Amino acid sequence: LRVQFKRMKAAEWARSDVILLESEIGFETDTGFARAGDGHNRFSDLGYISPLDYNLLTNKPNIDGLATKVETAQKLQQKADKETVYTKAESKQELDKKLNLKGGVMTGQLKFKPAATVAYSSSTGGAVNIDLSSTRGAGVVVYSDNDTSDGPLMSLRTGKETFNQSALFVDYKGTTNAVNIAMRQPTTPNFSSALNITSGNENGSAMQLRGSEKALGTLKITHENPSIGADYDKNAAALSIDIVKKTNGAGTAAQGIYINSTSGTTGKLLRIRNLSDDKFYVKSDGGFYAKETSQIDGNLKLKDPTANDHAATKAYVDKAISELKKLILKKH
Amino acid sequence: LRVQFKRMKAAEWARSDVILLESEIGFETDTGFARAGDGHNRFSDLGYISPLDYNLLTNKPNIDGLATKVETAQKLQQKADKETVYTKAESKQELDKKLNLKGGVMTGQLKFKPAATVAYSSSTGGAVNIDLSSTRGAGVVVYSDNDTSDGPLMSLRTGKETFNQSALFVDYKGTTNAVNIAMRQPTTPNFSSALNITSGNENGSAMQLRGSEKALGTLKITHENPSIGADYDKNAAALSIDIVKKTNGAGTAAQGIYINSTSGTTGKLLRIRNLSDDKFYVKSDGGFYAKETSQIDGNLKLKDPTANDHAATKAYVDKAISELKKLILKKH
Amino acid sequence: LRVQFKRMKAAEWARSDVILLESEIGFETDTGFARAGDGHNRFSDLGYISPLDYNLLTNKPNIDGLATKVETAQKLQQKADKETVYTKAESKQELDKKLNLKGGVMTGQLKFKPAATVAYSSSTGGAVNIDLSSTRGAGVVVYSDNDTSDGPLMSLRTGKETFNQSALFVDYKGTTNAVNIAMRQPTTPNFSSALNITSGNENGSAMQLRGSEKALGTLKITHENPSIGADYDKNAAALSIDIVKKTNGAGTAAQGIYINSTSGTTGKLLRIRNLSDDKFYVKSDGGFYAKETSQIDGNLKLKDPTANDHAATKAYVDKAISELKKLILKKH
Ligand SMILES: O=C1O[C@H]([C@@H](O)CO)C(O)=C1O
Ligand SMILES: O=C1O[C@H]([C@@H](O)CO)C(O)=C1O
Ligand SMILES: O=C1O[C@H]([C@@H](O)CO)C(O)=C1O
Ligand SMILES: O=C1O[C@H]([C@@H](O)CO)C(O)=C1O
Ligand SMILES: O=C1O[C@H]([C@@H](O)CO)C(O)=C1O
Ligand SMILES: O=C1O[C@H]([C@@H](O)CO)C(O)=C1O
Ligand SMILES: O=C1O[C@H]([C@@H](O)CO)C(O)=C1O
Ligand SMILES: O=C1O[C@H]([C@@H](O)CO)C(O)=C1O
Ligand SMILES: O=C1O[C@H]([C@@H](O)CO)C(O)=C1O
Repeated sequence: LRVQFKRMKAAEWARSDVILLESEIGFETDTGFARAGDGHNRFSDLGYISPLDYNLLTNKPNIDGLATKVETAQKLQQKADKETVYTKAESKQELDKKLNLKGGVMTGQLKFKPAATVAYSSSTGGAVNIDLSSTRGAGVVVYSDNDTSDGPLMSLRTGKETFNQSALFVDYKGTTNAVNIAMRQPTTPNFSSALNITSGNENGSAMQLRGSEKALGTLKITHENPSIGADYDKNAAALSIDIVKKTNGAGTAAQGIYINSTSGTTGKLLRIRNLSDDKFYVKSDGGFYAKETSQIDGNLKLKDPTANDHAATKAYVDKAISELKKLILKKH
Repeated sequence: LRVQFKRMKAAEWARSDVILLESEIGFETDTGFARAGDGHNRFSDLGYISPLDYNLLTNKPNIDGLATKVETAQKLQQKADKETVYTKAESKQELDKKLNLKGGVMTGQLKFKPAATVAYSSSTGGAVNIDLSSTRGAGVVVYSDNDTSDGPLMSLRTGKETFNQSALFVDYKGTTNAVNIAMRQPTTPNFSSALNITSGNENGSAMQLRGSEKALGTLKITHENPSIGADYDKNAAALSIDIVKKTNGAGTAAQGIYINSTSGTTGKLLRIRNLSDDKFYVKSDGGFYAKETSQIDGNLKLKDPTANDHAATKAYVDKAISELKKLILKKH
Repeated sequence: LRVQFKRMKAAEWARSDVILLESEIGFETDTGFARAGDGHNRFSDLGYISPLDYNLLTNKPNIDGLATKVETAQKLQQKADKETVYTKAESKQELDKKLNLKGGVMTGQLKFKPAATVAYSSSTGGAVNIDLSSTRGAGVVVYSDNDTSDGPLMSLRTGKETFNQSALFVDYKGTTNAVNIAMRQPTTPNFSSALNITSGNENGSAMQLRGSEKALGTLKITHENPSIGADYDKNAAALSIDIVKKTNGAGTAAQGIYINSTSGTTGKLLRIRNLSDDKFYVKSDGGFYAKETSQIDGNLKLKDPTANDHAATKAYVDKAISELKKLILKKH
């Protein structure tokens, strides 16, 4: 028996008063689908003759192992965005412009403008502190081999007249010179000095100098003749003094050299030697001595003779004479 | 023919001894599903009258293009986590606190504590090396316009008596002064000096000074009168010396000024002029000269006369007399 | 009626000339599937007796909420890769090696090699600028408590003879000494000085010094005896001069001390005192005075007497005599 089932197009079914008997098959001609009547329900309400429940499907895809927008969105949210952040490269890029503690080269300038915790007294302060007590090198090497410059190598300046610290303080202990300035015979000489001092302060010596030499001078000066011409330097001196007036001045009465022992001293106050042998000096009591014949354009006020090698005085002479003339005058 | 098929609830089927003939339809009344008998298999083992194989489904979703947890987990694992890493901002945030080689402003302090490779002799060492041979600016500018300070602008100090380098070494070549200290007439003057030196070392001159001037003094001093009062500075001197004792001392015998030519010299050893004209001097042989009448509170030991303008000596006089008295005595 | 349907294996169906009548069921015996004839289409072209359209499935999975490779790939592309970027740690790791503006410790060296915008005149230049006008601390503290060192604490050097700036310039205003060097009595003394100057320049005083003291010397020297032995320092001097020759020299003619008032001065040019009381001096007109008896190994050229306390001259004496002898000669 070739059995054929009630049938019409889906849309036609979709509007049939036709109640399929229970378990009677009806057929959707334009789709080929079928449905079994429940004895009591319009065709468009019967379900299919076979399941359509995803659960019952063979060859299910693993949907479970697939990532979900949300899951993937949170997992992304923990991770940093390309620009919010610097490539290892831009990091170096910037880093290499910064000086390191271990050392570097400043092509630019290093201004310092200190806040001053305590300003740290005595050698654990100063904007630059340099402790070399465990190192064999220099503290601050500053040099130039330029031909001309517009400024000096180191300059110190204080602008307020109340300022009360030194510009340079040198507290030195060691076996060589505390401070050494050496100028080298130029090919080109100059008219300036190695150390030049200028003080406007009428209330304080431009340079003050104290020492406690056993066998040496507090200030020692040596003039080397710059040439081999013994007669070359006829005009150099070991020490030159000029007492002078204020530009636009009446004059000056300031003294030349002024020596003194406030404390008192047995030494020669002025001792002058040549070829390491005394030639003139002033004894501490103010007597003077000279190896060689002298001259006074002028007169010598002095005490009458007593010794034979004492100079005569008009008085002594006259009196010697006055005596002879008179004593002679057995011519009574 | 309205055909209806064997039928009972699924659960009822699920336990029927009823073997459906091959290709005979049976019907699950509570689900509407059907199944075809294979002539030999309990109903609950027949499959459906139509496929449920995901593969055969129309409107398949692209499951293939969906990301998978694993895939998405590895791809995430290559990407960096928000905090493990610094925002471009925190990067600057930190970076801007670091001094750069091109220059910056140190609001804080810069201690140096050197390790010392070699400690680098002669001008490619020192913790601070400053080469300005190609620049027209200063080396180290240090100034203050504060009114008071607790420390100096630069200080150098060495604490060990064996220390064997200078505190400041100045090797200078150029056309101006190697070192220049200038003090400016204060509104407020002080009692200190421009350059003050103090040495405790009894074995070395506090300041030693050598030069080879052709036509100039090794040490040159000029005293300017600070006022226009010619009689103002009655008490200044070009150079003042005080020879003095140790606080708590017997005395001192240390000399005042001590001059010498160890090598020997034809020059005036002491030459004193006024208005650029000789007034007193000591000849290199130790003869002295004076333009103006002099005085000795005291006596003058000297050699008998020879010239007419030589001073007389008690002896010479007496003998001249002794002669006349005697020669007169044609009074036989 | 047990109805059974046309049937053969799928593969057998798959090649049947058998046209199923419309809505007549045929059965795939090896699969259990069925199909309804459309009256006109070979069996292998009929579809199933029930849908296989993913859309119509109950228990649909949310495919919509699943992430897609592309979506997930772009969202990943915005996020940075682990190594392209530095962990907050490596960031510090590097950062901590860089000196900060607020302060740090340079274990290494800081060379400076300046480019020079303008080289900045007068106190807003120098590779190191240090302004302490608002701080109470030091400018540049450099010290060492090492025993020996190979270099100094600060050194300045200029290599070109045309160089035209100072090495150290000190423009000072304040109430204490501009520059202070102090050496402390060593346990170990040395033979060097506190300040040593050496100039090769025959065209410029090694040290030049100017000041305008009202009541003080431009250069003040004090020699303290280092011991309490009054007779200890028999050989120290306040100032020692040596005029000397060029190593390999004929001699020198350079003078010892050279004093002058170019401007002219009423002061004593040379005044020597002991226990703060004049003992010898040279009057500005070049007359000299001495408190104590003197001596000249030699002769004294001088002007005839006028006063009684003037020294006699051979001439004066002789003439006094020549007169008496002659005047006596009432012996006619
Ligand atoms: O007497 C001198 O002292 C210095 C130097 O030797 C001292 O460290 C020098 O060059 C002289 O001629
Ligand atoms: O005076 C100079 O210094 C160097 C060299 O002589 C250093 O001793 C040089 O070339 C000069 O002209
Ligand atoms: O002998 C010298 O003459 C000049 C100067 O005194 C001219 O007044 C000078 O510097 C000398 O050493
Ligand atoms: O003679 C002097 O030398 C200095 C300065 O001119 C030198 O560079 C100065 O101020 C003087 O009065
Ligand atoms: O002595 C001073 O320095 C400046 C100015 O005079 C600089 O020449 C100033 O105001 C002072 O009181
Ligand atoms: O003429 C002076 O008197 C004092 C001092 O010598 C007092 O002993 C001094 O410094 C002068 O220059
Ligand atoms: O007269 C002196 O000057 C210095 C110091 O007191 C000046 O700031 C010092 O130590 C002396 O003995
Ligand atoms: O000369 C020295 O300096 C210190 C201490 O005396 C400082 O006043 C020390 O231990 C020395 O040997
Ligand atoms: O009295 C002294 O003798 C030596 C020296 O003049 C030897 O020529 C010296 O330095 C002194 O102060």
